[PDB]
Amino acid sequence: DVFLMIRRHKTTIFTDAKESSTVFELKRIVEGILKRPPDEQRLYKDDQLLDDGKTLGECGFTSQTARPQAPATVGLAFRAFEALCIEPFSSPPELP
Amino acid sequence: QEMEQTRSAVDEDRKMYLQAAIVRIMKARKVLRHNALIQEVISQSRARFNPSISMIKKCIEVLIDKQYIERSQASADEYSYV
Amino acid sequence: MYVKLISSDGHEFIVKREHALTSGTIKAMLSGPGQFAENETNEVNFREIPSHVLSKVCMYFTYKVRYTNSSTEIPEFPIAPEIALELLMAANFLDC
Amino acid sequence: YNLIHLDPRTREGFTLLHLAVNSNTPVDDFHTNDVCSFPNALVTKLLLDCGAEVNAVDNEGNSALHIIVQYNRPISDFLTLHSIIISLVEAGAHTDMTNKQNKTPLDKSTTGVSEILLKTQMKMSLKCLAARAVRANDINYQDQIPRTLEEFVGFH
Amino acid sequence: FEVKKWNAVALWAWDIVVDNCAICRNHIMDLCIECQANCTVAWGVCNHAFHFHCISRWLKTRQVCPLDNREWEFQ
Ligand SMILES: [Zn+2]
Ligand SMILES: [Zn+2]
Ligand SMILES: [Zn+2]
Repeated sequence: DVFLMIRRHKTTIFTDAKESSTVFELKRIVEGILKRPPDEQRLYKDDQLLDDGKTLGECGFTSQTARPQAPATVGLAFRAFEALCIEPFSSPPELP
Repeated sequence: QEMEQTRSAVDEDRKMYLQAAIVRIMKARKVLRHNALIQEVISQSRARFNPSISMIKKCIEVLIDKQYIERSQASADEYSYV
Repeated sequence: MYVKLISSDGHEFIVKREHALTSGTIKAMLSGPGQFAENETNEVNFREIPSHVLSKVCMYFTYKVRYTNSSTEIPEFPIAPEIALELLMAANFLDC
Repeated sequence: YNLIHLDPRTREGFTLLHLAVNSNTPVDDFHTNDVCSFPNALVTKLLLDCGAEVNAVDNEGNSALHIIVQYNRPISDFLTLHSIIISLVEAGAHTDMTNKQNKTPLDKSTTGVSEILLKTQMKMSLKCLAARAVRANDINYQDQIPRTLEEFVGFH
Repeated sequence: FEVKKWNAVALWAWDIVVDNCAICRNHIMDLCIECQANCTVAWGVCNHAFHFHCISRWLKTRQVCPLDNREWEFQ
């Protein structure tokens, strides 16, 4: 039960998956929920490419690290690949 | 085998009932004769099983080790508590 | 099955409908006219709550769905000091 | 119902629900001891069905849930302790709100059994966690929140 | 393989970690043998919960648990 925050510019997706499983169905489900061709999705974990057949538990994040709390800063890009310009969340107001 | 252990499961159940009955009597008058207590516990545990004389005698010795009951120093027949 | 939560500052958050029906206000927003039954987008416009608080309520949606009744050693949910009192108002609006 | 809608309070703020929940409620030394035992799950259920304020507080701030958790015989009458907590939570009590000393009933449970029952009966809400974080960090919330939410910060 | 339909039996019990008072051999819901004709439950540091009267008499005898060898203490 690994959790992920797949980010692409403004768009953000919260996704549940398993500890030992490949990113193939990850790309297929983001294809299903994004309504776009599947081949252009490329996942970046802190701005580095990862294998399309390697399990995501070994990729650098595990269920002990990717909790139901802040899961991961997983970026997503689509081939026109596009430049990684992931928009950050709005800064909190200056508290007194 | 199952029939034998259920006949032995009530054996442990009636020992706990005999100990509970003896203590219940021993907290109402705090002393009784040895022969007078045997007929009293049989009368209370009569709607249920009839306890044998040998079993109640063993339950007294177990309760002595548990320090719920103890023989009086003046008379061994009389039963005190501690 | 997947709903989209557009924040005030442009950011789009996508979480499962089962995850996002745990808040009463979103359940009321999805129902009624303009349910937009495309079965994959179900967009909602939160013109008031900023991006960070919407991200935090989405993390909370995932957190509550995972820990609805299990894991008695419940992990603490990390409310930052600067996001509280603005996540509280967001949770009141969402009736979480 | 008629007595409940006068809100009768003792010296130490105890409403009519609190005394039926409390264990220190005096039962008269006459024949009333045989029938009247507090806490009583039937009296609490009857009062909650008749409209008792389940979130009412005493002078110390302890609600009806804050007093049932402090009960010191959790196993002898666990049938009583179980049903009253179910009735209190089902009536709409806050399983998280704090008294004047800022003490959640989980912290004021002083008993493993009551803590387990309450943690089983808690329903988690982001409003409660956010308000607990606001209260723990001592964030100035006056005139920055809805007026109905100022009370919610007040007890959470 | 799979199953089309299933029938089950379940033995529900209260969620207390302790089961019985191993002095009077009575369940902790009811009362001890010293106490039935006329109580509070005393826990232990070794997850040992028994009757108050039974524990009081036992510690009057010896400061040892009735099942293991460890010094008795209250909570
Ligand atoms: Zn006992
Ligand atoms: Zn007792
Ligand atoms: Zn022990």
